[PDB]
Amino acid sequence: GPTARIFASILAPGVAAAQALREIERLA
Repeated sequence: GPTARIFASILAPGVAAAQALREIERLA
Protein backbone atom coordinates (compact mmCIF):
# COMPACT_ATOMS: atom_id res chain seq x y z
CA GLY A 1 0.00 0.00 0.00
CA PRO A 2 1.00 3.66 1.00
CA THR A 3 4.25 3.01 2.24
CA ALA A 4 4.70 1.25 -1.20
CA ARG A 5 3.36 4.36 -2.77
CA ILE A 6 4.70 6.50 -0.15
CA PHE A 7 7.49 4.09 -1.24
CA ALA A 8 7.58 5.23 -4.45
CA SER A 9 6.76 8.57 -2.99
CA ILE A 10 10.05 8.41 -1.16
CA LEU A 11 11.48 7.11 -4.04
CA ALA A 12 10.08 7.92 -7.00
CA PRO A 13 11.24 11.30 -5.61
CA GLY A 14 14.19 9.21 -5.16
CA VAL A 15 13.81 8.71 -8.81
CA ALA A 16 13.63 12.17 -9.66
CA ALA A 17 16.83 11.72 -7.71
CA ALA A 18 18.34 9.12 -10.08
CA GLN A 19 17.43 11.12 -13.17
CA ALA A 20 18.39 14.67 -12.23
CA LEU A 21 21.69 13.55 -10.45
CA ARG A 22 22.91 11.50 -13.53
CA GLU A 23 22.21 14.06 -15.93
CA ILE A 24 24.85 15.62 -14.29
CA GLU A 25 27.00 12.57 -14.75
CA ARG A 26 26.09 12.46 -18.39
CA LEU A 27 27.09 16.12 -19.30
CA ALA A 28 30.16 15.36 -17.16
